Amino acid sequence: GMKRLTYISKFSRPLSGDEIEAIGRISSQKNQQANVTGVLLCLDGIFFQILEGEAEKIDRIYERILADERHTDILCLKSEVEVQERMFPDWSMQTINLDENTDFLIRPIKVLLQTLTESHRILEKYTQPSIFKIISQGTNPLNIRPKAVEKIVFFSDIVSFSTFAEKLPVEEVVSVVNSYFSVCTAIITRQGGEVTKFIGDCVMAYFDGDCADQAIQASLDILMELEILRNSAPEGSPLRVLYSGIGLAKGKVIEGNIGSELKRDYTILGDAVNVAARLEALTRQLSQALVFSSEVKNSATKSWNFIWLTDSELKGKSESIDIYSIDNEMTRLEIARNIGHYLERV
Amino acid sequence: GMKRLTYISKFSRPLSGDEIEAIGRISSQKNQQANVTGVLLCLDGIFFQILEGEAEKIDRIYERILADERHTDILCLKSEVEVQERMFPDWSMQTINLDENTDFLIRPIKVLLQTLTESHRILEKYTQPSIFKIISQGTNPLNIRPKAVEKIVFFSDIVSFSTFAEKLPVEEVVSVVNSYFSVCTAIITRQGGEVTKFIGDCVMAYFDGDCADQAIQASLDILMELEILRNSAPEGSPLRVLYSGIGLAKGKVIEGNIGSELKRDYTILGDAVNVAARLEALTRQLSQALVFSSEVKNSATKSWNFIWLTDSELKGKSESIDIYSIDNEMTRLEIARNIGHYLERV
Ligand SMILES: Cc1cc2nc3c(=O)[nH]c(=O)nc-3n(C[C@H](O)[C@H](O)[C@H](O)COP(=O)(O)O)c2cc1C
Ligand SMILES: Cc1cc2nc3c(=O)[nH]c(=O)nc-3n(C[C@H](O)[C@H](O)[C@H](O)COP(=O)(O)O)c2cc1C
Ligand SMILES: [Ca+2]
Ligand SMILES: [Ca+2]
Ligand SMILES: [Ca+2]
Ligand SMILES: [Ca+2]
Repeated sequence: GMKRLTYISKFSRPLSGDEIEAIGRISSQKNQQANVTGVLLCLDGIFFQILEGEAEKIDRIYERILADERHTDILCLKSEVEVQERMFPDWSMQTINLDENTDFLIRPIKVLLQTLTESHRILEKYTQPSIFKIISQGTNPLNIRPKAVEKIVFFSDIVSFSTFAEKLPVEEVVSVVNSYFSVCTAIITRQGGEVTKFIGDCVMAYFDGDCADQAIQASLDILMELEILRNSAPEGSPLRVLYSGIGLAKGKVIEGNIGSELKRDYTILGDAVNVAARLEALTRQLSQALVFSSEVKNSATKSWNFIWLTDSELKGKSESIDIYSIDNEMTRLEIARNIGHYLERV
Repeated sequence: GMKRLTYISKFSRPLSGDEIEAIGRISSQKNQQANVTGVLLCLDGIFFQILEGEAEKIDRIYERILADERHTDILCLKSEVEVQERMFPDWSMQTINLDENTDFLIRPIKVLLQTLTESHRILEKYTQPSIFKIISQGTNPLNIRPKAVEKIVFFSDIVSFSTFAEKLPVEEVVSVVNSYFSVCTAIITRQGGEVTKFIGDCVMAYFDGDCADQAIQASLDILMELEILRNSAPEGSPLRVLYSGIGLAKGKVIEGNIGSELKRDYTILGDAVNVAARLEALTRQLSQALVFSSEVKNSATKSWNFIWLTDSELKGKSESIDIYSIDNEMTRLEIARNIGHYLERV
């Protein structure tokens, strides 16, 4: 059946009007051979494209388009599955270069398009990466039916964050937290997790319920990167005393259209506050940078060097759960007093 | 000096092409008298408008436009202060009805505009209301300089949320949490607070540091509305056993461009996790639906019926703070066992 994608992208490099003409002419030739139709517009370094045709052919062309080095920041705004008729039946690929168009009525429209796209790019930064994935799969996020799914939940925090905020100017605190968040988000994403929110200095993320190995690997990689960061920072850098505690648990997450008219969310983990606070307490109490429950340990498939540490309570239920870590050089209140002294004289 | 606003809105009711023509012609006449210029476009029940002129005149016209009943859901996409020249010097108000336009090149552009606007409306639901306010004030949220500001922080949660998730189908859990979030968000917003995030079943919100009375009033109103909700729900409704604990504290919030390339936030309250967990523990330990610190109590100006309850620790620092509530009929583990029995047989 027929599929129609709409996406926007950014010129990765300046492109002349003749290069854009060539892109359109090659696309028209290739699309004609594939029975694909659509339209390509450019304006001030932005591409807009609509492609329609057999789902199979569309997905293969779009993969090729994703790899084309001449644009970047590809965002699919809309994916329509089960499309009934073509919008552009006579256009294998029609190319409309708006930079070159001087028509009277199109001038205000170009301003509007530019403004909508730019506002769209701002909003893209402040939205959960996971809404865009639902869109790309062809569903309106506001119309998802609720579902409960087991996840591995990741929480990490900054040791003695309050000391940073007390001892450094706000711009330096923000530089520290942004380095932290950048390290965590990059590694979690590369291991297939999704960061769902920042709660103060705490990063909250999900992994699929059978992806314990990926969650553990991501945790170890974060610890290794922070060690590299502390060692390699300039003399006197506040980054030298950036440490993190990480906890992993298993939870039942609800996915759906959650919230109010004023604010929506895609997912809810009930009592997230309490699980995170209990895991931060464990990492301090055990002086262990990584702790996780037996449920996480039992969902793993690789032969990790597990070490049993203690019993604890993670959910408000009075169930006593075994807490494990990984026994390696990395993982092998203390840090808080060191933090303050160092930050005092930098 | 000169200001230029761009906004989109939705037809509140169907409007004929002649009514849109009349809006444009009255606007052109009024704007000419005010030395304001711009353009108005409509497409499939959406208005787009750009207005430019003296900041003073622009703000007064825009107020009038906000009150016009013929459209709703006004969203300012861009506000430019210190505008150097006019984009539409010869158009007091030019009206472009895109529904009526059959031009060859404009047809794909209408599709694109529709898709950008619709995707924009989805993203609007999932974004902090506060980014839109920064935009309306004429600043790019990604370019704000970091600032530390004292706030009253509000945390509320659902008593025994886990029992709902254990005993009810997921669609009913979502209906319960959405009723909760809707009540909280409406009342906090009406009292001038901003909801910044949902953390599981916990609502996190800010009030200005000298707006303790508004935070306390909002808390009391939420408790009163939940009581009305429990009493007025259908027989057997899970809403009959929806209860909330609320805690208020004072904190130093950092506002700025926080996060990573993959995910941004506007504000960070360090150790938010720990303050919220400690306040939920207080509401259960004291069997009091509303607790707040002495700092909140001392920031209030009205003659509230304060009652001292206990000492507690809210920040990880070993400082012992007096905890207060309000002594009234409303505010005057217990509920958890009742919850489970009721939900068991509904
Ligand atoms: C904005 C943009 C849109 C494109 N659209 C199409 C298209 O619709 N169809 C197509 O075959 N190639 C399109 N291309 C080019 C592909 O990325 C690729 O370069 C081209 O199809 C050559 O593919 P090949 O590796 O099979 O030779 C587009 C490229 C860009 C930058
Ligand atoms: C989409 C839309 C755009 C409007 N734009 C303008 C405008 O640019 N200038 C203006 O004076 N009135 C504009 N109006 C109408 C005002 O809302 C208001 O009805 C009109 O200015 C009459 O104002 P009055 O109360 O002073 O008579 C617009 C109305 C709508 C629905
Ligand atoms: Ca912390
Ligand atoms: Ca045990
Ligand atoms: Ca709770
Ligand atoms: Ca005391």
